[PDB]
Amino acid sequence: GSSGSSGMAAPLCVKVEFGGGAELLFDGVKKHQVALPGQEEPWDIRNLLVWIKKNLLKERPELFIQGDSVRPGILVLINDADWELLGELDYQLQDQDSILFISTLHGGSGPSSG
Repeated sequence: GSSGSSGMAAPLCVKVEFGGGAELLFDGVKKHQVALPGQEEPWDIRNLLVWIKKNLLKERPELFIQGDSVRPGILVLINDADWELLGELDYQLQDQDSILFISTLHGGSGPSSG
């Protein structure tokens, strides 16, 4: 089947930034340039995870995120706006969109010595 259809969306780019501690899980960097591929369907947070969990995320996911969704501690923010109000997984990233990922769970702190 040649010359079937034509119209493959183009690759979108998004600026991902992680607070303190999480950045380490990603080449230890404050800002990370992401470039998602192009397809018939727009890159939605749901999928985005799979990428940021593999492509970006260099360390074990179970540590940063668990599953297609962000851990119960990792708070994300799309364009300075809780992804909750927009769309935890319903949102569909288009382009020039900046995604923030902060970690407020891994805070090993208890019995002090010094």
